[PDB]
Amino acid sequence: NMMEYLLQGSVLDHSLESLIHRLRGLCDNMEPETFLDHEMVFLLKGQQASPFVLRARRSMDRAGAPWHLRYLGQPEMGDKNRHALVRNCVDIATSENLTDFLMEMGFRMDHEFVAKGHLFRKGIMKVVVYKIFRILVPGLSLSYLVELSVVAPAGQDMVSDDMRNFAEQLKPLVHLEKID
Amino acid sequence: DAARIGADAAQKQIQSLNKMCSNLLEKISKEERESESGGLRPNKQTFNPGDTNALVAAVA
Repeated sequence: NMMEYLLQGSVLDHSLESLIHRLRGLCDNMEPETFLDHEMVFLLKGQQASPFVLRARRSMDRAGAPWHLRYLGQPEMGDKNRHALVRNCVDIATSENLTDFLMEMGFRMDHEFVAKGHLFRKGIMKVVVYKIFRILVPGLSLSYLVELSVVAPAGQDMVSDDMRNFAEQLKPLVHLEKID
Repeated sequence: DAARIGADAAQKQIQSLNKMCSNLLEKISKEERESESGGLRPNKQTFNPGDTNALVAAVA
């Protein structure tokens, strides 16, 4: 039923102020904040030959927040000049229940990654800046990521033009686009 | 009088000295213009999203 319009964003590692101040100023929110979490992709597909990803992104800096998981894949060919995303389906989880259910039903951890950066929001949009590290479980590619994403029901792709205009607003700093 | 003072230092020598000073000033100005003409363009610098885009994270 629901859908998504997640757009990919990649800025140089040194260009940080021109992004943080512009996003804090143009139109995001009042009183911004940050975050920290690590993702755990999984896959359980024996004969179907379609590994379904289950990102159990748990916020390590959160006070027992649920392991909000999302399923994304199979980008729909809409050709609406949008972020070229697919339908999304969020799913909350309990404390250590994601790993528990992954072990019960049977899953294979494809990889593990951690993220850390600042947070931003919008009206019907959402942009996030963070940095990915490559380290063991106890604790980088030198490239930040602007996570301009939209998650909403199908509707009529009205938010696509708004997201395109918002990206054109931040054109002097970055240049968002789709991905394969 | 047409010079108000002197005979050898009259309007002739005054005009000669003024022309010499004007030639020196014009040479200085031409040198300054030739030195300033070297400016090609205000080449600023910004982020490089062209590489990090393909280098962005993925399922890999």
